[PDB]
Amino acid sequence: CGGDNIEQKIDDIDHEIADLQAKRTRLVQQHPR
Amino acid sequence: CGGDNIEQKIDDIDHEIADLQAKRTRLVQQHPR
Repeated sequence: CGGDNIEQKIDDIDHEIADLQAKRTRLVQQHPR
Repeated sequence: CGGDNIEQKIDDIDHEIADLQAKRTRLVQQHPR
């Protein structure tokens, strides 16, 4: 009773998991040292 | 300037970047195939 209904919910997260990781890097570029 | 004022802001994100990644994996465990 769950083909990919879950795979869809995660795909959403995957978009959020990356958004954050991108915010950390950019901030690092501001202070690499 | 700032020293680590940025490093602190990111550390916060790092906690959020992981929170999401954890939600995706756990969900995967629910549907590995």
